[PDB]
Amino acid sequence: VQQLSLFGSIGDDGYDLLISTLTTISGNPPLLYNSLCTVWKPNPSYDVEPNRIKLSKEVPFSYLIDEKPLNFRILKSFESCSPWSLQISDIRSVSMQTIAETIILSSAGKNSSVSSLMNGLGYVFEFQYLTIGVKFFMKHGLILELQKIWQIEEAGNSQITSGGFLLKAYINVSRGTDIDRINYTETVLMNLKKELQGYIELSVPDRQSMDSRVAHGNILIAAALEH
Amino acid sequence: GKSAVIFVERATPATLTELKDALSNSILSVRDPWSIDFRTYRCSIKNLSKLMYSITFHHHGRQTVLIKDNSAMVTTAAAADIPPALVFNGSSTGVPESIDTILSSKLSNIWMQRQLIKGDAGETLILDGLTVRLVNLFSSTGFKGLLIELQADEAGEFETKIAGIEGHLAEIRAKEYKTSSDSLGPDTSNEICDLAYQYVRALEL
Repeated sequence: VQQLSLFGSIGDDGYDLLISTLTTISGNPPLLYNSLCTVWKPNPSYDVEPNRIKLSKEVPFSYLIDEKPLNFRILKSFESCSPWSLQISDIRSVSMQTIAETIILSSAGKNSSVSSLMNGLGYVFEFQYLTIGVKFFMKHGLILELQKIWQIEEAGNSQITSGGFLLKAYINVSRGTDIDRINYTETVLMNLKKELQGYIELSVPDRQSMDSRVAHGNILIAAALEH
Repeated sequence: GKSAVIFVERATPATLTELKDALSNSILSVRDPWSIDFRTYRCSIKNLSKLMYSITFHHHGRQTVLIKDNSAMVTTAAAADIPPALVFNGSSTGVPESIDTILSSKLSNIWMQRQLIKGDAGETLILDGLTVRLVNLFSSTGFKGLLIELQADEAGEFETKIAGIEGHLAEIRAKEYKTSSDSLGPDTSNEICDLAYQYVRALEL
């Protein structure tokens, strides 16, 4: 698929406001969701001349919340393998990215852990992060994700977005869609950008940010680290 | 153990029809045509098995199992197989493609497809307590043999179901064939993985 997107952030203080505003613009409620992602790269020891592989899934919320009721406000208080989405992405007033995806449903055998399966393909673990947020469905396939992100590291977790939330606005279109449709799609994003001016600055991450080691070729992480 | 694959090398395209005929009096029902793809991939990395097998089953959509070093990974690009939760949370775009398309376009620096053998217009016969699928296997150089896939409802009746088929094989003069009812890992929980593994073993890929 082809993904067009924009990113921006706000401090914790404007969260309720942005939430209310997005509810008004879309006419819909904020839907809570989370995703755990692991990034993998070709084993450097094998020297192959970089298509990173990203594995992603949802985790039940009870694994991230402790212990009354669950909603958008919760964000303020901050052996077969399982199924995983497997993605490989590659690269203009908006961000444009091509995404190749397949779904992993299960595994079996001696080395069935998702980690062994990746080593089997010649890849090694590189980075891991967790996102928790709310999303809004808007017109024309437009999707908004207001989230906080955590890098899960061997020596402890760290909220990359501490102090605020990262906002991602995107639209997925068919690969090979007309130049006119791509243009139209970009148009919807610019319209959301204007409509949200004063509330939040929507833009595409630079290249210095896009290339920093800390981002691991990941646009979302790059955007979160930018501001 | 509820399944097995039998590959008949000493055969002609007609052995399939001869087997179906010998079985016909027991046919309760006949289902839809299906097909299957057997891909062999060779790893380019300079040592450190460099072969990986990819079985794509076409049954009301496609599923592909990857088999390497006695391990299997089940994947799909079929709409009905995508967990709805994965799409809602954005883990998936909801628009997947085949792991083979992925392998050949994004990992061709590591894995190279070297062989693709196919079975098209396979047939599916429903017998009492037994599903039997038949398909003629073809390679670049033509017909390669008959493939028989058996799936029993009850594992306890399986040996009986396989012997029955083997009996019908002797009556149509299919004298030499290889049978595989092997399990990937003697933990046997994943049927599609054992089935795919059985195709690999039966075909000696």
